Amino acid sequence: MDLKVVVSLSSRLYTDEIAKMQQRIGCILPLASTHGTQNVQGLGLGQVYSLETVPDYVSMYNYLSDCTLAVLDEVSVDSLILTKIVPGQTYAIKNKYQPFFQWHGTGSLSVMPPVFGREHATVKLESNDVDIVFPMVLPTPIAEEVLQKILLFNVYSRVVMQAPGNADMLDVHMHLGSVSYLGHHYELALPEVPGPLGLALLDNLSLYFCIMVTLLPRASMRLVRGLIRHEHHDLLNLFQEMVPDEIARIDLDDLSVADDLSRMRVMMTYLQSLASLFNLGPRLATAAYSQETLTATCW
Amino acid sequence: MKVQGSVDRRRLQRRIAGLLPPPARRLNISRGSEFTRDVRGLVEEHAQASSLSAAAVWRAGLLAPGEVAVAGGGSGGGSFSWSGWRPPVFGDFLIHASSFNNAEATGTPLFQFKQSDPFSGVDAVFTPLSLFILMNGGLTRMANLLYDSPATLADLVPDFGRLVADRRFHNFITPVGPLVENIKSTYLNKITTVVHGPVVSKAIPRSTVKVTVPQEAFVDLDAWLSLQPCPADARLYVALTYEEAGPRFTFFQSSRGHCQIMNILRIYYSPSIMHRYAVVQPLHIEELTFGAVACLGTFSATDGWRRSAFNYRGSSLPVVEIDSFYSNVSDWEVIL
Amino acid sequence: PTIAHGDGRRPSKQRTFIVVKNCHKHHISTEMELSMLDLEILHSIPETP
Repeated sequence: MDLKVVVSLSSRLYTDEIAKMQQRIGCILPLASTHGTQNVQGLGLGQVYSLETVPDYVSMYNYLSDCTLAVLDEVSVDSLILTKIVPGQTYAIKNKYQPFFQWHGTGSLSVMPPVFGREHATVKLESNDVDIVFPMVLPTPIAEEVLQKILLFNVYSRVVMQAPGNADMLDVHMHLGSVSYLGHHYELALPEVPGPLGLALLDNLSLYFCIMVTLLPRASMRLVRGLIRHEHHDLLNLFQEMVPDEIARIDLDDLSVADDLSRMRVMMTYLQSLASLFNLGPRLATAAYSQETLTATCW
Repeated sequence: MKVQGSVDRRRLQRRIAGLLPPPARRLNISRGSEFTRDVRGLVEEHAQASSLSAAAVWRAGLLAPGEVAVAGGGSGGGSFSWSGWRPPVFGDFLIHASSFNNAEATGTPLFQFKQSDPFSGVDAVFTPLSLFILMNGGLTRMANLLYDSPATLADLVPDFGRLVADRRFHNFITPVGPLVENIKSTYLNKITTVVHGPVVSKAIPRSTVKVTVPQEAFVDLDAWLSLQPCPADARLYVALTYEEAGPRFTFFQSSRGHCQIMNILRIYYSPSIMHRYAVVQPLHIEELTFGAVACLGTFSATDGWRRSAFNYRGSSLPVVEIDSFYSNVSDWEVIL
Repeated sequence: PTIAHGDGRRPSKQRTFIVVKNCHKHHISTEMELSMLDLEILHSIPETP
């Protein structure tokens, strides 16, 4: 059909803002609305990644999951010109993202919210008093490790200050710093983990995960015991051995039914949410590549 | 005397009427007329195989603004689509002449394992019988007839024993899809396949290739399980399994639904799972993973199965064929 | 240009190169000297032989 949007800007653009902008003439962008006439508002992620309010990872994933993505194609001060990304077609995307990861033919690119420093994901347009923020695009296997390692870095870095003698930060850094993949080694730039809670964009997700893991074994056994009938899964009775002696010791009588069901329900909510998160909802396949051209045929 | 104040209907009616025409469908035929031209117009699919001359290029219309060639090469308006027609995307493979047997069936889909050498320029692909070769009167005879000296394959992945014990063999391997064209050379063969689209032949002489799987591996999930309706699409899967014999590769096909398919899988594997996990070896951490599944695409149902007997070196092989398959590869899912 | 091949090798599409060459500028100087007595008697009409 026709797929294109021209976004007008308020004022003209300063020079070193135009060249800086040109440097990303092949990357992806999260839109606001599906119309061929839009302001600059709702085009990056600062709409949900501003500097005033605290960044929430989950708040950004809940927006990337349900939005429209597009590719830049022309940038010339007075207006930008992009093209939507709707299924049923093949687009051509040019890899340029400051923390750089070498792509391979026949992979599956995953758009993940920026976890690295802000300057490697954002571009400011001060002529218009607007920052545009770009989502991070990694090959699915890589993101699979980069999201677990950073999250465990959060945990360790918090608990070591909470309790000194639990571990050594040096065991944390040399372990989690490097991520290696497919005959390639990559070195993470870690976010230095500021102390107080809530001001870590991973703090919320770490809370979700840890509360889930603290609540799991209490409800697991109860759910196991209640199930058994004359006719049930053989495999259930089988795995009923696997659980440690410790958990099978827990007595359901001690917990009150109100609190018990509270744990049950909140834990199930946390599971249903968290497991969905890991799937890396916006994911797109790769068919071809060029290392010298930085071109990937994706869809 | 009114000084023009905007774009006018001219240059607008032209653009819009050409943008306008909708596809024809539901033409009425009368047994009196019984045949017409517009009937043919509805009929023709407009295949694109242009034949190398300048004027013929345009006549075929392979030179057309739309990704699909349109009639006459963009002169007419068109129908802005063809029932969601997406030209199949193709994958170009360069395979060592030893790993792949040229006499293989063309319908057979392919699998490539991820090699981990710096800047790998030659890759190693695997077909079902080949994977059966690696992981070690039935298949075995026909396989050993097709592939000899399995070390010629085993040296491709110098990590096989490590991955089978590490239960990570499933995650590396990516399927691609069915075979399309084949050129045979002494050193490195030229092979090309298709991913994410209708399975089709690219040869100038037209041929309709149908995906094939040998009968020992393929297991119809809906066959052995038995109101229920029959929908249009029927989906095919691969499943990898680490049994105490070894990694054992099979197949699965049904329309029953994903959440349902994972469940039927458990009841299917349960007795095998029991002895696998039983007294023989208790278990560590990584070892717990047992198998993995993937979705292989859509195949119109009620078409069902024919069984084609493949011939090689004076021996018969029983093989099932599924027609008009549409390639759509999905990722891997643990089953336990 | 390119060549057609039988292998499945990734095909190089149409290519094209653009190169720019620029100029260089060069300077030359010299100095000569003359006395004032010499330059002055170029101005005056001579009286005697």
